Amino acid sequence: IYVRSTKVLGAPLCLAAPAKYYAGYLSTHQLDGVYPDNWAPDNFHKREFCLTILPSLLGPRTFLLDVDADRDASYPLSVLWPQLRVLALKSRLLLPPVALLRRVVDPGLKPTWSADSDAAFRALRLSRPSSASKPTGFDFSALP
RNA sequence: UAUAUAUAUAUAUAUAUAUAUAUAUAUAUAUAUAUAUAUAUAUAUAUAUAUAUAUAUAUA
Repeated sequence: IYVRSTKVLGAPLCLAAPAKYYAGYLSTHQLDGVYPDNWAPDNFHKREFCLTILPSLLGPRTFLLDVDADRDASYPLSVLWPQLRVLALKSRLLLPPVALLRRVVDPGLKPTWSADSDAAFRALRLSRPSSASKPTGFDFSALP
């Protein structure tokens, strides 16, 4: 899409032309902000599940994750939480986080077909065998 | 009364000078616009040099 303003929503915003025309018409930080979009695209892959912060029409193949905790007050879309939750509630579309670990998805606890007794379910077994020599030998700000 | 000469005044004509007005041209100054050149600053691109990082190859 071709636009005449920076304040746009829904798609990555990049310059149509080389920077020489926009220079003077725009300033440094403004000219800087579009750089990732100037070469924006990256692929998306067809696995079993895909999480997303982008809302969508709740339906037979779309679910709302319920964590049973207060939202991020600073996160701009937290205001949508009530409307989304009630719509999911009235159609039984909430998913407790534990459901994600099962081989097949179902909203519920203590299902018949699964005893939910596996090392994957036991959160107490926190393990960190892998490594990448990364600068975060530990990130002491992240706490499980 | 007359003639001739000289001086002064007045009128008319012609020439020149000066002042004022109007038109035209040229020169100079000032302002504004446009173009070109040069200098300085900033941004972007390209080339070269130096430094640092990463990857790959070879040696120890």
